[PDB]
Amino acid sequence: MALYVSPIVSGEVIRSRGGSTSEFTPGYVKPKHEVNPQMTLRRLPDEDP
Amino acid sequence: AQLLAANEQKFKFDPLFLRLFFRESYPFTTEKVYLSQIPGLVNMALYVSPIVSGEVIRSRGGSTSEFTPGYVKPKHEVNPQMTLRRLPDEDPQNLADPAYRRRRIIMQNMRDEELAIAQVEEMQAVSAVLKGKYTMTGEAFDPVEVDMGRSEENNITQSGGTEWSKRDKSTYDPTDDIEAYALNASGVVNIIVFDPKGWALFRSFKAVKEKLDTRRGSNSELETAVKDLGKAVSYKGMYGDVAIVVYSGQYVENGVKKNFLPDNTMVLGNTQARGLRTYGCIQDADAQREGINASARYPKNWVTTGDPAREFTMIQSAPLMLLADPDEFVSVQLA
Amino acid sequence: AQLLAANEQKFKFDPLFLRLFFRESYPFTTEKVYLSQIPGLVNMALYVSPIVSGEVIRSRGGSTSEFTPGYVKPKHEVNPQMTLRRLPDEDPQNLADPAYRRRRIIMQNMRDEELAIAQVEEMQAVSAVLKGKYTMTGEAFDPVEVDMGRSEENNITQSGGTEWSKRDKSTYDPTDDIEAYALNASGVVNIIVFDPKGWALFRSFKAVKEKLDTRRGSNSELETAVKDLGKAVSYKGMYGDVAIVVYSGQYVENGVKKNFLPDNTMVLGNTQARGLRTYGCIQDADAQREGINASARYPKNWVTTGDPAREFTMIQSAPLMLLADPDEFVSVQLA
Amino acid sequence: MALYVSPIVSGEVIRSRGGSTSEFTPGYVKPKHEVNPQMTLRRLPDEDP
Amino acid sequence: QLRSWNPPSESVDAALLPNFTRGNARADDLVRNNGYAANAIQLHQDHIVGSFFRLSHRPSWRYLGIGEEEARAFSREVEAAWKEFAEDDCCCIDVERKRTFTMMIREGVAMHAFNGELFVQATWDTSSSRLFRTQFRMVSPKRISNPNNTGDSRNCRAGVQINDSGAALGYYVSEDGYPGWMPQKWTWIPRELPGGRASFIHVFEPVEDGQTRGANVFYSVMEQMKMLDTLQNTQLQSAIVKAMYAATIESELDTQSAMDFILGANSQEQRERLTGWIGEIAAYYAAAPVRLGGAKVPHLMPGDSLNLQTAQDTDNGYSVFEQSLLRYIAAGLGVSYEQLSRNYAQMSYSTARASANESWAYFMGRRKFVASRQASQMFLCWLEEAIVRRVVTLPSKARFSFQEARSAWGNCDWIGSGRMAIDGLKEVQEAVMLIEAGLSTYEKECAKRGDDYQEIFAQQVRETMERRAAGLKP
Amino acid sequence: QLRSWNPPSESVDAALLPNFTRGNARADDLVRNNGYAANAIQLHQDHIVGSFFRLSHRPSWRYLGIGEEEARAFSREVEAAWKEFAEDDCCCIDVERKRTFTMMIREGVAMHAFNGELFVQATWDTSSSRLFRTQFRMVSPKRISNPNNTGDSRNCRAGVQINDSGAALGYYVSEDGYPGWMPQKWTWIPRELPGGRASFIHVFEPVEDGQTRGANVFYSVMEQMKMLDTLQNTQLQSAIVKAMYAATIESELDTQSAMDFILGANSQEQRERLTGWIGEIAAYYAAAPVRLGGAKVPHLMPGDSLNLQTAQDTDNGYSVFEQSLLRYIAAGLGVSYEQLSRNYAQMSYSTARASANESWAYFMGRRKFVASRQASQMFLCWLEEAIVRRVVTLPSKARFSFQEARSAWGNCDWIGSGRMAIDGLKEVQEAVMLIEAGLSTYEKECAKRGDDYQEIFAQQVRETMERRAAGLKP
Repeated sequence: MALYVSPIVSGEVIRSRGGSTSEFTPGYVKPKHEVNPQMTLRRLPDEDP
Repeated sequence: AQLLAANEQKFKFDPLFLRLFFRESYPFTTEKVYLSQIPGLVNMALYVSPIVSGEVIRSRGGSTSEFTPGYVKPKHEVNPQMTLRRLPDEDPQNLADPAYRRRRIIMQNMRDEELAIAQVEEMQAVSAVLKGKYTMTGEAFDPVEVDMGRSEENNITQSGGTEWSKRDKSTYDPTDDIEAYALNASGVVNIIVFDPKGWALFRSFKAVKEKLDTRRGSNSELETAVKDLGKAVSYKGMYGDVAIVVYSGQYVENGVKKNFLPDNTMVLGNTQARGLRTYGCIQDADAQREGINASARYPKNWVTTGDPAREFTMIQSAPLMLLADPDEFVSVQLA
Repeated sequence: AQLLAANEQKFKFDPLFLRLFFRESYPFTTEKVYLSQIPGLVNMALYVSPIVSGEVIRSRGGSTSEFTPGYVKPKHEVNPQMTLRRLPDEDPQNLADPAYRRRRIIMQNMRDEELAIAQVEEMQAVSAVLKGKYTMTGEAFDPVEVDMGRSEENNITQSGGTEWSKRDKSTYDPTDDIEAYALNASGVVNIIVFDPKGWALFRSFKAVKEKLDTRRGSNSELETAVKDLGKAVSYKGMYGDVAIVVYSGQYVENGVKKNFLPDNTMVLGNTQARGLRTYGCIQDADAQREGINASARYPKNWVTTGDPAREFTMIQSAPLMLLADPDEFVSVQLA
Repeated sequence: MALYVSPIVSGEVIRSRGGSTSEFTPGYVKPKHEVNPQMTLRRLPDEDP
Repeated sequence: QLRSWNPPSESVDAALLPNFTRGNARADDLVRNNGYAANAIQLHQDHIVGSFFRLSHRPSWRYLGIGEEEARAFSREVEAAWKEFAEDDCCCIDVERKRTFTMMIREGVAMHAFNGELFVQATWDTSSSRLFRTQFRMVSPKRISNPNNTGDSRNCRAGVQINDSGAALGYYVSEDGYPGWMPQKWTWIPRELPGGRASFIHVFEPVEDGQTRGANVFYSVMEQMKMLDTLQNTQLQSAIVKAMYAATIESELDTQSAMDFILGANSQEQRERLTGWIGEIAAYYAAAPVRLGGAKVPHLMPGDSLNLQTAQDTDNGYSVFEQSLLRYIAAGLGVSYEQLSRNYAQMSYSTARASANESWAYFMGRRKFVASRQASQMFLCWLEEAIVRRVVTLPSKARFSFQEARSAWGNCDWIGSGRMAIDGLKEVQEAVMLIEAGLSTYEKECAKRGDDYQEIFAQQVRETMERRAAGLKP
Repeated sequence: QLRSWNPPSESVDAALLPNFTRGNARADDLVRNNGYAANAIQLHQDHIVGSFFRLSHRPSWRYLGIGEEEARAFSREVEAAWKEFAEDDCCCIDVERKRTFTMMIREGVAMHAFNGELFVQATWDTSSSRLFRTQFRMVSPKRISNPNNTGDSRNCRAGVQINDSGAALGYYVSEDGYPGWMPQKWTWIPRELPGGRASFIHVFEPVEDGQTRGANVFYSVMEQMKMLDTLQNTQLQSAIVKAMYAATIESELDTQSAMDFILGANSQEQRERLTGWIGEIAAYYAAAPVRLGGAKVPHLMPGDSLNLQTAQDTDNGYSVFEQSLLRYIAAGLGVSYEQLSRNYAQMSYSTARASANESWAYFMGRRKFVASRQASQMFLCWLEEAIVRRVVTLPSKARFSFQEARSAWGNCDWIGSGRMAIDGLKEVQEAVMLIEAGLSTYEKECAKRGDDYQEIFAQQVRETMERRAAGLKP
């Protein structure tokens, strides 16, 4: 993000400047739960149980 | 290739130099800067006798009127092969559109472009009001030194004689040096913006720390400017009479990053110093046949047919911003 | 970018070389010149017996048929940023029009272009009929010497033996040398065109000045040619039998100007010597797909989109003009 | 007015080659006179005074 | 292919006005290079106006209290005056002095078809050859841009100065560009005078609210452009490659390892083998004369030939592609191709008369939609001038003044092309049924027939009396 | 392909309103890029309104106790007043001052077709050129959003403020966006005044209860978009690859083990063999001129060629695919393609008249469904204004006041397009049967014929008397 070109023509093509290290493992997290209708739940105060 | 009108930013956030000291824009229909052409300061005293009136007054013929503006025209590609900056969850289905990806990527590309020209312009500004000399230079281009004419008393050094580092860290007051350097500044100084370690050894003196007011005591719109650009300008507070600021802006060059500011430097001057933004010709056939030969900036989106059969965003400008009075600021290298 | 047909000059004013000695144009669909392909002089004597007829006669196989034509393709810009050549007061409102300014500026540009190729062609002509050698040369190009075959008796020198400067300025008559150099010219000489100081020391002899006829005595169309090109060909007059002319044409090179002609030189020959204007291929996709691969010249007006996003006038040619008979002219350096 | 380009592609854009000094003051001369019809004028010989 | 033509996603007015110049320019390109636009405008002319465009003045006699007989006589006077004023033989009714009323309507309808708008201006001619000093000069659509080609603004929008509510106040007419080197200067032109006078007749069809310009053509014709290009090029390639033939020479030779060893030895130091073989093959072709036909076989020494193996060889399908797409865009653009280029393929009787009657009614639609505006505007201006000059006499019992009830007084209808003929039997059985049941009036009978009841009755009187006098049979 | 277009599984209103902007925007895209929408709206116009839309006032004389003759004379007065007020030639009946009643109905029906809703507003014009100070300005559907583009709320739902029961109280009109840089501000607009005055005429067809918006187009037209794209691209590929040809050069050479050993030796240290072979082949192609046609064979030294073996070569089937799908969506969207792009393929007599009569009755359906609302609303507003101004006189024996029985007094019907013509013989045998058996009344006869019985009788009187006077045969 600095260089310009002379007032006659323009220069080369600028890319994504090739990060040296480009390989790490994302934390693929996939948990789960049950929602089995056997519990009494969080009852917000008196909204029609 | 999208139209010229697709150049909407509303993002003008230059670090208090081109917006506060250097408001004085002069885009030209001619290549160079002609300081004789700019009126600048007008011959502004004489009247005539109460019988008739005198001669015709002109722009008072600037002695040097020939420097090369920095005609900067970079470009980039906006090739719809990237995943882009995804602002949090505003319907990535439009990013899946090549139309929306291409338009907001030309947005991103061009904004990078004007902030690039802005940062190179800020390097020009820091060279200008730190030594009065600017290096109009580049490969395949002769280096022209553009000098406003900064005087020797505007370049006097703190290390000469006794250094603040080589002083009492408790009892010595650098205010004496403050007016010593401010007197030969052709005006009043109301900002004492330092580079970081410069302000560090400035405040190392106790007298500084019990003389400065940490309170707001909002003096002017400089607090508003700091709130706007909370990035690299830091309003330390009041030193009583004068405002204390620190600039720690950084430019990220070809392979590395480093601060704009040198190790320990200072410029003493006013917040209303006159700054010229002379602008040269814009070498673009579009610009000439639609009359944008005399303007600030020029964007375009455009397709190449043939060998580099692609599509690009092109930004063109030609600034040669300088300071009207180089003697307005005293430039001091610190201990 | 304007069409091909916008190439109207009606200005053919070459200095009596490419129009009078070198009329023999041969534009080809092939790169080089193939002198074997040109019939040139035809085998032109033999008949056959009054019973049957003989074999088939061909183009008599020129020994050397491979030289590189000077493919010259320059260009210029016609950017509507200039004030142009304003012929006196023909309504500058049309100059204010970008359309009229652009069309008559492409007129001016292209005319500069063909007069450029004409002047380089005249340098080729003067090299050709002054030494029989031509330097097909240029940077990033090998120097090919194209030789017609000028003989040694066509290169005999006046300074050899007795010089005209080293002679009696009053009684000596250089006419004796005139026929001495004319006899080995394979024909009659009817123009004695000199370079200026060459004619000066020629006429320094009295016998010359009371032998020459200053009168018109209009012999041929050479007076008409001089009236046309009153610039650099000067019809001194009659020397009696032969016409006396002086050429003082000048080429204006990259930084300076100087005469086409060397210090003191002469070529003795006819006005009807055979001059070939072989022309090579024209390397322009437009020229090939419309069949202008075999022609004299090719103009075009055309827009570049992209980095040099502009518009230009391009002129392309490929002359390799030579002389059929190098022995036709005796080339003499004078005293 | 010399350089050409290789027989593959063409080169950059050529400009007006930036004269080093481009700032002098033209002699803006604006004189005047009177043509007050009080004189006898230049009388070309006897064209009907 | 969507690259060279790009639709934005927005309201149609803001999706067209930014690309107005490019779309209109390529529309000019196709209407100039292509015959379809000429045929379409010609048929629109001959269906809408046809031979002539006839005025019929019907002041609202019932509402204004005017007697019907006085209205009819006043209409007779105004019709005689209008026909004699329109029939000027010197083309003098225009400021350009080269178009009569017919070509007024012609250019107006053509430009309102192409750009969707037409621009008429009521100017005061000074040529005294006629009683009426008002001419009507038509104004180009290129003229309407913002003052000095500036982009759209708050209220100055593509050349029209409007309010926040959109009311079209006036226009910025750029100066003409013919010859191609006049500069443009923008001049103020109000849409209409406050007193109801129609100065700048700006008739356009707005597809939505706030729209300022009409409809295009090219923005639905690029596909004919590129289909004609592709069919053209594919027929050229098919024609040129049905019998392209490679004429090379191969030989047996080719002793695998021996040939490779010979080539390698030649590459290293034994090029004399290659030179000798080339000499032998040159002598071969110069002692054989290897010639195929009328032409020489191109010189190929052994061991090299072209492999002109082809691509797939199924039928191109372009036949049913092109029929389907011509079909498609034909009753897209609106006028059917079985006459825009006239096919007679498998077309039948119900085919013919159903297609003809629907298309003709639809042209009646377009006529009544985009002709009556210009007709009424021009008639109003001319009638105002006539009232100024006291050519025709207004009714004495005028319930409202002329200036107040220009719409009521200047109420008029117009007749386009002449009597439709398609089948004969159709029109004649319709005519007999209408004339026996009385289901047709003077006005709609004359609309159907392109005639006038008054003149048909007067000429029938003349017919009967001349037959009686000369001895014929009435 | 279901990725770029996604239906939720829910009631239609809550399945459309969240994606209202995207569906409507792509609808704009297709109606702008595609001719089918233009043809469909044009035919809907010419079938529903056609030439004009005629008012007929029938106050409930029997129920109100009004005499039929007084009702008919009062209707004559109101019809004369309404026709003279509607025929304004200066386009002055709109606040935009550029649309007459015809284009009121035009834009209203077009927008109620596209978005399913139309928005009229009865405003008080101050222009005194007419007796009636009421104009009707049409309001864009983009204007109706919640105040400041907020999402749907409890009772403020997509711009309409309703109760729990759904009753539409009022609307939040966002400010216009033309030019493309005005901000939007939301203004309150009630649906109707308490006294029954029709201020904001909001006419839309709700498919279910509680629905606030009408029907779309694009949500059934994406498939034409992508079929036209795929047929377009497949025709392009077919055309470009019917005769694509590879022009390479092979040779015998290729001594298996020897060639491999030479290549390996070149890779290791003996590249001079490859350089020598390349030089020999370059000399080969420069001494042969290896040229096929008008063009040079692209330079291929021996041993490398393209393998342009193809995919399957069965017929594309696109023919019957496209006929089946055009069929399909044609009497999907409703108007048949054998005229939306006009095929004449194997179409017969019963074909023609059955299709024509069913389609015309169905357009009569749409007309009576989506035109009479606007007609009655505008007529009610105009009649209220007329009663305010005492232009027409209400019956003295009014059983109910005007304000109480606006529906009873302002009872009206309207006539759309003109006299249908399809066969001739059909209409004429129908006419003769009706006129002989008396099975047709004044009202339905005039509905069938697009005329008026009073005027046909008066003009038949004029016909007979002029024939008697001039000598013709009545």
